[PDB]
Amino acid sequence: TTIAGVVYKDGIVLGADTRATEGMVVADKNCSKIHFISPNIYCCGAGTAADTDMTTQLISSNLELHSLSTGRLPRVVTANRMLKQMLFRYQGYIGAALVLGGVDVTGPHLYSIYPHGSTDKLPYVTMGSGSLAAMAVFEDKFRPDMEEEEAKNLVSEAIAAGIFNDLGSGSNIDLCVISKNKLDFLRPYTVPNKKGTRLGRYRCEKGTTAVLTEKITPLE
Amino acid sequence: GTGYDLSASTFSPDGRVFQVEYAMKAVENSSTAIGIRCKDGVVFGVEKLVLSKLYEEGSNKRLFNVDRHVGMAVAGLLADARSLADIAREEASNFRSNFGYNIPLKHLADRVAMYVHAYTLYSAVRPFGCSFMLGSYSVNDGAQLYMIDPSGVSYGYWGCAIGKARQAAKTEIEKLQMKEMTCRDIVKEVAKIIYIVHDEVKDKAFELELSWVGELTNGRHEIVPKDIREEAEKYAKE
Amino acid sequence: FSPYVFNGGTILAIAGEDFAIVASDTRLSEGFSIHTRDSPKCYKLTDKTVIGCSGFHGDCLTLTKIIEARLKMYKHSNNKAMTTGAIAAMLSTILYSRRFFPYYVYNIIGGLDEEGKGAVYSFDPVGSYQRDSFKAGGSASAMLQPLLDNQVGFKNMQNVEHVPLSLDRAMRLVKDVFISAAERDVYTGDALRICIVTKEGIREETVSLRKD
Amino acid sequence: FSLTTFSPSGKLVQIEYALAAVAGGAPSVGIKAANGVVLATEKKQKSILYDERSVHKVEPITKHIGLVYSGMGPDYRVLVHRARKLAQQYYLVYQEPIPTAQLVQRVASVMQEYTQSGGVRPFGVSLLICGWNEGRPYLFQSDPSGAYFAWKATAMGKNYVNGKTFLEKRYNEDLELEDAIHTAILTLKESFEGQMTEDNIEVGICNEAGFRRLTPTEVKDYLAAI
Amino acid sequence: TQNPMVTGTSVLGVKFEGGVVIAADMLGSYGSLARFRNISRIMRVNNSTMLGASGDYADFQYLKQVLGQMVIDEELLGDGHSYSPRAIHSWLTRAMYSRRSKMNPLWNTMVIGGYADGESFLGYVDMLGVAYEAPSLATGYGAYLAQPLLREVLEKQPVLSQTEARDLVERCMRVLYYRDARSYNRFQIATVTEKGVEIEGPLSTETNWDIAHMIS
Amino acid sequence: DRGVNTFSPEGRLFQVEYAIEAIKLGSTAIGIQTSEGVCLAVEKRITSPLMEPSSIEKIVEIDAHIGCAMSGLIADAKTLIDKARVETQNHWFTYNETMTVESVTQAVSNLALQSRPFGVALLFGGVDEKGPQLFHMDPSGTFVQCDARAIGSASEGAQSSLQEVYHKSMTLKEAIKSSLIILKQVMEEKLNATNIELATVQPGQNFHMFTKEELEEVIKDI
Amino acid sequence: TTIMAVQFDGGVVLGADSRTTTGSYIANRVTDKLTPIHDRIFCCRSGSAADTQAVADAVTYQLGFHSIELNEPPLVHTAASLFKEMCYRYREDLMAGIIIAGWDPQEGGQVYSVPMGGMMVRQSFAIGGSGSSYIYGYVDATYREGMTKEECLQFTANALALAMERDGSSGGVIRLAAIAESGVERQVLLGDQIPKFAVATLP
Amino acid sequence: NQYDNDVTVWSPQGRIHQIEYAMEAVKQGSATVGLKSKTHAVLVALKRAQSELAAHQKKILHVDNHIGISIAGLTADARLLCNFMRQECLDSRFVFDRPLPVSRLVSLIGSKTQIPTQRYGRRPYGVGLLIAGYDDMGPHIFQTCPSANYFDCRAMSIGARSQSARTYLERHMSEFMECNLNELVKHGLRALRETLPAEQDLTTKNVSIGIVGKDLEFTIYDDDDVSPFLEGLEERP
Amino acid sequence: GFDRHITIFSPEGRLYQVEYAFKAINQGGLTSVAVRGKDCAVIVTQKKVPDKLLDSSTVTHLFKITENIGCVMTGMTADSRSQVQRARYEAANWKYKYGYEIPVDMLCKRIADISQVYTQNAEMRPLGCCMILIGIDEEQGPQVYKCDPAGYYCGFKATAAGVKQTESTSFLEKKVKKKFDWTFEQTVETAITCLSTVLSIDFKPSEIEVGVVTVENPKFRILTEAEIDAHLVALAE
Repeated sequence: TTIAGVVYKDGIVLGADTRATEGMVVADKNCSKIHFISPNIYCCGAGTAADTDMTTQLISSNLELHSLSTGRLPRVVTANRMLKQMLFRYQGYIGAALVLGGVDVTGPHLYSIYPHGSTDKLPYVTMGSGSLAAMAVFEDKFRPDMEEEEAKNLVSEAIAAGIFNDLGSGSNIDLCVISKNKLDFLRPYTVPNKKGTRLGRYRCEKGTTAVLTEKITPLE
Repeated sequence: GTGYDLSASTFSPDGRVFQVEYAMKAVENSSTAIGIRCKDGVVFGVEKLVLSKLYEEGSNKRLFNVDRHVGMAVAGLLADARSLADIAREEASNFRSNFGYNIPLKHLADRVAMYVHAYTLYSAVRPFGCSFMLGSYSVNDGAQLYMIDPSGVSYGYWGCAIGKARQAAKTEIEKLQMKEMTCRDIVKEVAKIIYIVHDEVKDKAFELELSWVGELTNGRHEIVPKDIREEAEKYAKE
Repeated sequence: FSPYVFNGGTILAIAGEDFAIVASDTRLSEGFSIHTRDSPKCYKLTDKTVIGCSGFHGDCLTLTKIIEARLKMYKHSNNKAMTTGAIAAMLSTILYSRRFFPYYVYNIIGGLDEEGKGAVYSFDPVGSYQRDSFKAGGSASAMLQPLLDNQVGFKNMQNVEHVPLSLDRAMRLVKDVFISAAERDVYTGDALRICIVTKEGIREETVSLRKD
Repeated sequence: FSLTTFSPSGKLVQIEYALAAVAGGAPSVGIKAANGVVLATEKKQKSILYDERSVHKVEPITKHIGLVYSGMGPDYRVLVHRARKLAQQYYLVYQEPIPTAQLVQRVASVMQEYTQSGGVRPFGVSLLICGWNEGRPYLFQSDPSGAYFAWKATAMGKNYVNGKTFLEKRYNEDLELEDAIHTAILTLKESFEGQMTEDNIEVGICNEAGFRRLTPTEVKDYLAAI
Repeated sequence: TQNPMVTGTSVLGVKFEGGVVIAADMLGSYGSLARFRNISRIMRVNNSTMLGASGDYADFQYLKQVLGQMVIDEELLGDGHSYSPRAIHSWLTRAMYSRRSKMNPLWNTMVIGGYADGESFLGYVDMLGVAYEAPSLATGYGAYLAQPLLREVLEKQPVLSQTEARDLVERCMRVLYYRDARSYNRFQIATVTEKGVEIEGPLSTETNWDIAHMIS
Repeated sequence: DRGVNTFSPEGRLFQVEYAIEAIKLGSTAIGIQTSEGVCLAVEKRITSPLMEPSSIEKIVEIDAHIGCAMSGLIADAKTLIDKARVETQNHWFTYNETMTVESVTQAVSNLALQSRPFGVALLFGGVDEKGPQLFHMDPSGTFVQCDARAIGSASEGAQSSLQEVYHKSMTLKEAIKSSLIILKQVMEEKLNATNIELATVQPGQNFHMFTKEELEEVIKDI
Repeated sequence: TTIMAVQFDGGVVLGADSRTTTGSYIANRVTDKLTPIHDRIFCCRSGSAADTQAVADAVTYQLGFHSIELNEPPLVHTAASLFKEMCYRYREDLMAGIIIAGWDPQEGGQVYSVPMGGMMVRQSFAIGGSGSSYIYGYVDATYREGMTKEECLQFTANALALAMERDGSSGGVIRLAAIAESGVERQVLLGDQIPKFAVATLP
Repeated sequence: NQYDNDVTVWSPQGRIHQIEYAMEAVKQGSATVGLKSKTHAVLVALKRAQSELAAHQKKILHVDNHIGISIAGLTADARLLCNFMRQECLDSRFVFDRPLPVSRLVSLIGSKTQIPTQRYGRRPYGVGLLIAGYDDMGPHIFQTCPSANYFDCRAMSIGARSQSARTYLERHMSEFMECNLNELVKHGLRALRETLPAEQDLTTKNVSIGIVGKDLEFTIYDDDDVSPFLEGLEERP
Repeated sequence: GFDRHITIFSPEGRLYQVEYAFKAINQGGLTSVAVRGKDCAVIVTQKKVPDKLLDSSTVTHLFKITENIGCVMTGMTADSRSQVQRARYEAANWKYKYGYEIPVDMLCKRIADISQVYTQNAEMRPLGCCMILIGIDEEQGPQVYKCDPAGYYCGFKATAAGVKQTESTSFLEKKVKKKFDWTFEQTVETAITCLSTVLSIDFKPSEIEVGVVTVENPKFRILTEAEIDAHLVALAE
C-alpha cells in the first residue's frame, strides 16, 4: 500500500495504489484506497483496510451531518480533529494510517493521520508500506506553488516509484484533483502493469468435470 | 397563587417563580447581616439570636470559612446554609486541586450561584432558603465581596446587608464612607451599625460575630479576635 | 512491582489450665536491614483475647485494625464483648473474604473462652483455623514449634507424668524457646513481648534478647 | 407517563390536542408528481426585522430527502436533526446504497422515536418527506402521533382543509410533470395573505436527480407569471 | 504509579528532646540523571508537622497537594482540633495500603515528623504500606548508610539535644553524599518544635578529599 | 395525610399509624417469658375443616434457640421470618455461635422499615446467656423486651388479663395454663388441639411443637 | 527532537526542533512543536507525538474556557497545573515530556516543566526531549542571570543547534518563540542561519 | 392548607411547614436532658415504658467509647442515625486512629439530614439527638433537631414537657462547671424529675444515665448502676 | 386540569408554559437593542443600578462567549448566567471538537436546542431569559441572532428584547425601512437613539453598556465610559 498527496497552487492532488494483499498474496487489484468524505475533501487510506474503511465512512457520515446542520462547507481541520479524537480514543488499536486532503474556504489543506492519533499539516504527505519511495520522490522533485498538470505528473511519478519499488503495492494508479471549484476523480489514471495474454486456448469445454448429481430449481 | 406556587418548575401566569419568591421571605424573616469592603480588605458582621441561654458560647455561627482566604456570612434557614457552605468548601477545594493557587472570589461566587440556580430550576428539589456574602482579599485582586440571594446571582458589593432589616442597615451603610477607611474602623463601624439595628427592642440579647480578611491579615480570612474586639463592641454600644 | 514482602517476626501462643500466654518478637525488618528494635506483634483486642500477627507488617496492621473495627461494631450491635471462638471465626471469615489476594500474614489468637480455659486458635494466611493447645507463627515457626510440643505435649517421652503446665513454667519455656530461636533466625531477637491473659486481665513483660 | 400517554376510553386526548396545535398556520403544501415531489411552504416573517436566508423551513435530511413541516418549529428542529442522524446511521450500517427512496419508507418508519416514544410531551409538528432514489417519487407525512400516510398531495396549515380541496379540484393527477410546483404555489396562494415573493415562499423539489431547496432566484422566477 | 521516571533519593530524620529534625537533599533523579537540582522534598503539613518523601516526585507532589488540601479543610472548620502527626501518619499509611490493594502503588517512601502534646513523634510509611515509628528513621540507601550511625548514637543516648542532633544529621548527609550515586550536595533541613516548623533551606555539606592522595 | 412519608400536621407521620393497626385484623397471640423458659401460645382459627391444621401455622422456629409468633398479614410475616432466619444463619456462620434473640430482633426491626411498611407484629422467644428472653416487635420498626406480651385483635383485653395473672416467679407449667385459659376467654370457640398451637422454650432443649395432639394433657386441665 | 525554554526579565524565549522521529525514518522534518495553548502561553512537546497533541488540545480547551469564564488571561502556573493533572492522572497510558512557558501580568515570564510522570517544577530555564541529554553541560555552564531578550534568544538558538547536530533524532529547522507583554513573535532558523560550530578534525 | 402537604414546597408566609411538623416528632417523645461540666458530660433519659410487664424501652444509645447519644421522638429513623454516627466514628478510627471530634460528627449529621429536607419523596429525620462526647476540648453536649440545624449547649433537654427541665437547667446552669460527678448527675435527675407530673417519680427501672469523662469512657448506667446516683434525690415532685 | 401548570399541550392547542416564560423575560425591568449594520453589529442595554453600594464593574448583562461572539441577556439574572455558562461551554466544546471557531448561528441553534429540550419533558422548566448574540462571520458579514425560552432561534438586522421591546422594534423597523446602510457611526447612533426614544432619560453615559463587533476589528468590545460618552456627544450634536 502506497498513498501520497501534495498541495499544488489551486488545491490538493491525492494518489494511491490499488493493491490490497492478504499476507503475501494479492487479493484485490482495484481496491479503492481513496475515500470520499465531502464533495470538497477526500482522504487516502493505508494499513488495516477494514478499520480504515469503517473509520473513514464514520467520519464522512458525521461530517456530512455537520455540514447539513451548519449549512456551510465543511473544513479539513474539523475532519482532522474528528479523526484524531477517534483514533486517540482507541490508542492505536485502529491500525489505520490516513492521508487527509481537502479544499476549504481558508485554502487547501493536506494532513497526515497516524494510527496512534498523530497528525500534522504538510505540503506533501506519504503513507503506507511503500511510503518511503513516494516520500523520496517528493523530496527529490517537489516545488512549492506548482501547477495542476505538473502536480499530477509528480504524484504519478511518486506512485509509480512506490509501485515498481515496493512489491506489496500497485497494479493501478488512482488520482483525485480538487480545488476551490473542481472535484475530479480519475480512478485508474495510468496502468503501468498489464497482464500478458494467455498463449493457447487454455479453456475446458463441456463434458468434462463429471458430476455425481444435479438439481435444477427454476424461478419465475 | 393556588396552583402556580406549588413547584419551582411551574411558571406564574405573569412569568414568575413563586417558590423562590417565598424562599426570599425566609431570608427576609431571619436575622440580618452586613459586610463592608474596607480600603484594604472586607469586614463581615452578623448578629445572632441567643434563643436560650442554655446554649454555649456562640455556636452555629452565621460566619463560615469556605476557603483559606474566603469567608461566608449567611442568613436564612441555617441548615441549608451550612449545606451550601459545605458545597462552597468542596468547590474551592476542587478548584485548588485542579487549577492550583487560590480560587478567585468572582469565579467562586459565580459557580456557587450557578449551583443555587440549578437547585431552584428543577421541581423535585427546592430552592435554598439562605442568602450569603462571600468576602475575600488578595494582594493581586484587592478585596472583593459578592452577595448571593436564595435564587438570584452574585453581585459586586462595596457594602451589603441581608436578613431581617436590609433597608435599615443599608441606609447607614451608604451613610458610611467606604473605599478610604481602614478595616479596623470598619470593624468598629459594622458593630455600630448592627447595634443601630434593633437587637433587644423585640428580641433577646444578640451576639456579635465579626469576620476579617485583608492585607492586615495577609489574606487568611479569620474571625476577628473577640477579646480585642469587645472594645469595638463597647464603642458600638456608645 | 510486587505488593508483598516478607517482614519477619515470630509469634507464639500457649493455652494453659487457666492462662493464655501470647509472646512475640518486636524486631521489624526486611531483606537485610532492620527498621526498628521495638515493633510488637502482639495486639490486645479484649480483656480476654490477644492476637499475634506475623509476616507482612502492613497487612498485619490493616488486619488488626479491621479486627478492632469489627469487634467494636459487634459490641454495639449485641451489647456485649466478642468471645474468643467468635473472634477466631470472624477472623477466618475476613481472611477468606479476600482469598484471591490474601493477607500474607499468620494469625494466632490466644485468650480465655467462656469456660475460663486457655484457648489458642492458629490461622492460615487464607483462612484455615483449628483450636490448638499451642502454636507458633512466623519465620521461626520451624525452629520453635518442635521444642514447645515435645516439652508441653511430652511427645516421644515415656515414664513421665503429664503434669499440667504452671504459669511460671510456661513462661520459662517461652523465654527459652525464644532466646534459642533469636540467634538462629535473624528475623528474631532484639526484644520479646509476652502477654499473659487471665481473669485479672492482660499482663505484659518486655525482655531483652540478642541485639544483633 | 414518560412516553406518549393520556389515552382515556376510546380517545387520545393529549394526541388530539397535539393535532389541534399542529393545525398551526403554515400551509406547507406537498405534491407528488410523476417526475418528482415538490414541498412548498410559506415564510411569513413578522415585520422586516427578521431574515429569510438565516432560518429555513425546508431541510435536506440527506442527498435526496427533503423535509417540510408545520407548527412548533423548535420541535421540528430536533425532529429533523434526529431524522438526519437516523438516515446517516442507516446509510452507515447498510453502506453505500445511495439510500433515499428505498430509505424514504424506512426513514418514515424509523420516525417512531418521533412519536411512539413521545417524551412526556409529544411533538407538535407534522412533517412531509420526499425521496426519489427508486426510479419513482415518494411523498410521506408523519403526524404528531401516527405514522407514514404516503400522500400524493396534501397541506398541513391553518387552511389545510380548503388547501386539500383546492389540490383535489385542481386535479393533482398522475400525468403532471415535475413542474407541478406551479400548482403547489397556487395552492399556497389560497392559504396566503399578501403578495408572496421569493423570500416569502420557500420551496424544495426532489426529482430523480436528487433534492434541492430552490433558491430565491428560481422561486421568484416561478412566482413570476402566476 | 507503575514505573517512576523522576525519582527522589533518600530522606532521613531523628527526634530529640522536644523536637524532631529531618533532612532531604534537593535532587530529582531521572534514573541516573541529575535533572532537577532545586526541588523541595520537604512539606509543611501544618504548623506542627513536617513530611519528607523519597521516590517518584510526581507522586510526592500529588500527596503534598492532597494532604495540604485536607489540612486546609480541617482548619477551615475552626473547631480548635488539628490533624496530629500520629493521625497524619495513620492516614498516609492507609492511603499507601489502599493504593497497593488497588495495584496502583505510590512510589514514595515517606517520613513524617511532628511534635504535639509536648511529645515528639516521628513516623514512617513506605510504598507497600508498612508503617511504624522509631526515634531515628531513614529511607532507601539512607537506611543502609545513615541509619547505623543514628542507631549507635541512640543506643548510648536514648535522648538527644537539638544542636548535636542536627550536627549528627549533617554528618549523615555528608556520609550519604560521599557514598550514594543518587545523592547531591544540597539538602534542606527542617526542624519541628513547640515554636513550629522551620526549614533552613539549601544547606550544603563540606566535602573532604585528603584520602585522594592515598591512591598512590 | 395520604403520603407514606409526609409527617402529620400534629406530631407523627401517618400511613404508619395505619400499618401498626394491622394486628387488629390479625389473630390473637400471647407469649410468656418465665425463668423456666418462654411459652408461646397462638390460635390457628381454622375457617373450614377441609383446610389442614398443619398448613396454618403462626409460630415458626427461626432457629433451634429462637421461636417467633406472628400476628397480622402472614404474607409479610413470611418475608420477615425468612430474613430473620438468614440473619441468624449468617451470624452463626460468621461467629460460630448462637445469635442472641435481642440481636435477631434488632436486625428484623432494622429490616422492618427501610416499600410500604410491613404490617405484622412478632413475638420472638428464645434462650440465651441472659436466660430465656421474649421480645415484642411491632410493624413500626420498633422492638421492646417484654416478660408477658399479648398481640392481636383483642390485644388490649388479653394484655390486661395477663397483667394481673402473671407473676415474676412462675414456671412453664403455670404459664401454659394461664395462657390457655386467657386464650379460651379471648376466642369465640373452645381451645381444641386442632385450633390452638403452643410453643415451648427450654434452656436445654430445642423449641419443638407442643406434643402434636398429645398436648390435650394441658387443655384437659383447662 | 529537543525543546528548551528560558525566562528573562519581562518575558520568555522558547526553542524547539522540527524533527519527529519514527524508528530511524524522519516522519516530519518541519514539525511545529511550539503549540500555542493560549495567546501568551506556549507548549513544547516531546515523546509520543499523538499523546502530546491530544494533551495540548485538551489543555487548550480547558484553559481557554477558564480564561473566558474569568474574563482575564490565565496564569502560566494554572496552565502548568492543568498539564500536570492531565499527565499524572494518565501517566501509565500517556508518555510525554512537556515544557510550558509564557507571560502573564500577574508574575511575568514563567517557565515550568512537566516530564513523564506528572511532576511540576518552576525553573529559570527548562530543557527536555530526546536530544536534550546532550547539551546539559553547555546549557548549565553558558547560562547567566539577568540575561536580556537577545541574549536568551541567541543562547537558546545555540543550545538547540548543538542538540540537533549531536542527537540523531533531532534535525531540520529551529523554531523560536519570544513571549512578552507586547505579544508573541515566532521565527524560524533554517539552513545557513543555523548557528553552526563546525568540527574540523585534523587529518 | 396545600402548602403544608410536602417538604419541597415553600409556604408563602416564609419557612416551610413540613419541617415545622418534623420538630413536633421530637416534641411527642419521652423527655431527656443533657448537661456539660468542666470535665464530664451526663445524659439523663426517661425510659418510657409501654406497660408494667414490658420493659421501659431503650434510650441513651451507644456510639463509641467517647461519644454517646440520646434519642427523642421517631424511633424508626433513629437507629439509622445511630448506625450512621457509629460508622463515621469507626471510619475515623480506621483512617487516622483518633476519636472523631464531636463537632465534626455533628456537622456531618447536619449535612446528612439536610438533604432529605430538600429531596422530594424523602421525609426529614424527625429525631432529636442529645449527643454527649469528650473531645480534646472537654465535654460537649449537642442538640440535633429534625430541621438539621444543630446547636451547642451547656445544658439542653428535649421531649414532652421538656420546657420545665429547660427552665430548671437555665436557672441552675451557673453552678454546672464546678460540680462533682454525682452532683452533676443529681442536677440532671432533678431536672428530669421536674418534667413528669407529680404522680410520676424517678425509679431505677424508668431512668437511664449516660456519662462520659476525661478518664471515664462513655458508660450507660441503669437501675443497679443508677441507684448510687439516685440516692440523695431531694424529692420535690 | 394542569394544562397551564405543566409543560403540556392545552386543549385549545397551545403551550401556555412557554407563553408564560416569554412574559417572564419581560419581568425584571430591562431592555436591550441589537442593530446589525453594513459592516458591524452593535448591542446596547440599559444598566439599571439601584444604589451605588453595588459594583458597576460587575452588574453587566453582556458577556464574551468566545473570542468573537458576544451575548446580551434579558430576563431573570440567574437563568441568564446559567445560559451564558452553557453557551461558553458549547463554544469551547465546538472549538475542541471542530478546529474552526463556532459560527454564531450554530451557537444560537445549539442554545435553542437546549431550550427546546427544556420545554420538552416535564421534570425541568424553561429558563426565563432571552439571549441576543452577535458576532462577525466570514462570508456573512455581521450576524445577530436571538434564542428564546421556547427554542425559536432567529432575528436579524435590528432586533430588541425586554419590557418595551415592541416600541424599539417598531422604531427599528421604521429605520431599516428607510433604505440607507449604517456605517460604524450610524449603527451605534441608531441603537442609542432607539433605546433613548424607548426610555427618555437622555442616557447619561453611565446607565448603558454597549457591545460592538466589527469586521476589520474582530472580538466583542465592551466599550468603556469614554467611548460611549464620545458616541453620545457625537449623536447629540
